[PDB]
Amino acid sequence: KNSLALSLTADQMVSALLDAEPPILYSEYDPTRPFSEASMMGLLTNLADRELVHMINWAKRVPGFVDLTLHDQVHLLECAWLEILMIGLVWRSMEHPGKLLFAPNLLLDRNQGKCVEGMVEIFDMLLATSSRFRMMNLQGEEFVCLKSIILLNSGVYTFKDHIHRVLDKITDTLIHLMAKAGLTLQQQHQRLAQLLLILSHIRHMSNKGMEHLYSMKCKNVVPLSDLLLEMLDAHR
Amino acid sequence: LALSLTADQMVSALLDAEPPILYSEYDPTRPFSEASMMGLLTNLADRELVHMINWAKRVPGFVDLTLHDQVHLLECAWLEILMIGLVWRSMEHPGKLLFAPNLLLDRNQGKMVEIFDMLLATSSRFRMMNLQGEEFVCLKSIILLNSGVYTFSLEEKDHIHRVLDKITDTLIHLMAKAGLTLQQQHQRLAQLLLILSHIRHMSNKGMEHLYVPLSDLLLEMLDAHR
Amino acid sequence: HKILHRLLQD
Amino acid sequence: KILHRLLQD
Ligand SMILES: CCN(c1ccc(Cl)cc1)S(=O)(=O)[C@@H]1C[C@@H]2O[C@H]1C(c1ccc(O)cc1)=C2c1ccc(O)cc1
Ligand SMILES: CCN(c1ccc(Cl)cc1)S(=O)(=O)[C@H]1C[C@H]2O[C@@H]1C(c1ccc(O)cc1)=C2c1ccc(O)cc1
Repeated sequence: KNSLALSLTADQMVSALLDAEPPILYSEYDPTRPFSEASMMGLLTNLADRELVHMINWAKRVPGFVDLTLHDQVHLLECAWLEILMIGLVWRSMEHPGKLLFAPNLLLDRNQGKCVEGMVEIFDMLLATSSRFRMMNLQGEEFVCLKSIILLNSGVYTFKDHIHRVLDKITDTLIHLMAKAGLTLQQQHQRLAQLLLILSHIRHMSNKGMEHLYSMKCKNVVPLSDLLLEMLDAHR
Repeated sequence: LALSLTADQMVSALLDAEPPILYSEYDPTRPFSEASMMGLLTNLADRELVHMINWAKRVPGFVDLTLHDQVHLLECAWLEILMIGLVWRSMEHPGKLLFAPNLLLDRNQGKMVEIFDMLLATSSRFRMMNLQGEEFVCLKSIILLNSGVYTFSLEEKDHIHRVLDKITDTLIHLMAKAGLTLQQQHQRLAQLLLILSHIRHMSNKGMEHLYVPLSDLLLEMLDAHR
Repeated sequence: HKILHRLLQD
Repeated sequence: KILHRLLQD
């Protein structure tokens, strides 16, 4: 059973991924800047729930993902969802130094982070990632390659060849983008490595964020949706 | 200093810096409880950390950093580094973890088994890719320099990033020397670096599992993550 | 029966 | 910190 994904050109892969992009969603329109754990996480849980539905339908459009069994699809999304939410957050925060653009109408500064126990540490990590992407002049085409790598890679060792072939195709596509941008051969492999090492950082943030979400669950602070609870429970 | 080495010189430097493989106190004629087995592994890890600290000083670029930054990088990376070492020496032991030459365990020994399965999976991945010793020492140095770099002045970080670029160059050099096409080189580079995301995951899940007797040094390494 | 299983279906 | 010290040796 040969997969269509492996037959795409680099340009077709990029086009597919750009076309699959979810929209940027809004938070609620109440002006009140959240400063409490309850108001903050109320907004974030609502936003994330809505983003998850778009994420699931985005994943179906990532070339190669459809070729997996439903069980494998479930596992990869369970593993990767918070990483994917986070890399999206860091991407849309790039042009807002020192701030996190959770939504166009929900821009937080780290001051609001300090008013939630456990949050500033992750806040700073996310800010550092955004700044790093900004200084690297990360392009949209590169971003969607990275997000797809997170989807396919983060659960692949907790299960095979098909996923690795698709990952290889995305590596090819990244290098293609860098060559198209005029990078020298040395610059291409150096940039590839820089980007993939940031993914270790994104994994780290997701790990710590997930622990905080579990603390959230146990404290019964904010009402959590059943979808979120099931996605979170996959990491217990 | 680190920025002047050729790729071959970098590989030689890292190979010569390798820590020794230490023995455990395991005794097959002695019964072990979950507590005493953890004790064995604690004792082993604690002794390894001493060798790891001296190894770190020989990783090109590391001594150029301030003491406070050296401490931070080792606090961040030590469990990842123990783990990648474990996975490396377990490669040729399918289904088992070679904690020491005299301590080879498979998964039905545990009580943890979640982490063990992940370590086994990583070892299998290395084996399938036929990971080379020269590649392994490059990866281990990347962990040391990379894992703590985004949680630390800005100059110190730029220098680390320059050394990390050289290690990337060195990896590509090795793969080209092994006859890989340029496309194969870039693919293999990516395969190797993505495994680092899983090693980070394993380290964090291990800490989470720990929230086990602990040495004075381990205790301090741990609080750094809590 | 996971919600995600339902949502991943057409 | 012990790590601090062992690094100085
Ligand atoms: C509780 C579970 N883990 C863990 C244990 C202790 C600490 Cl401090 C942190 C984690 S683990 O992650 O499974 C952790 C991975 C592996 O198996 C546990 C352990 C270890 C390490 C230190 C120690 O004092 C006791 C055991 C391991 C280990 C030990 C030596 C190595 O060269 C490599 C790995
Ligand atoms: C600094 C942000 N982070 C954070 C860490 C610790 C605490 Cl205590 C609070 C927040 S986070 O981990 O990134 C991350 C956890 C929490 O905030 C961020 C976040 C989030 C991230 C991206 C996104 O597009 C939407 C939401 C959260 C969220 C909340 C509720 C949900 O149901 C789902 C997700």
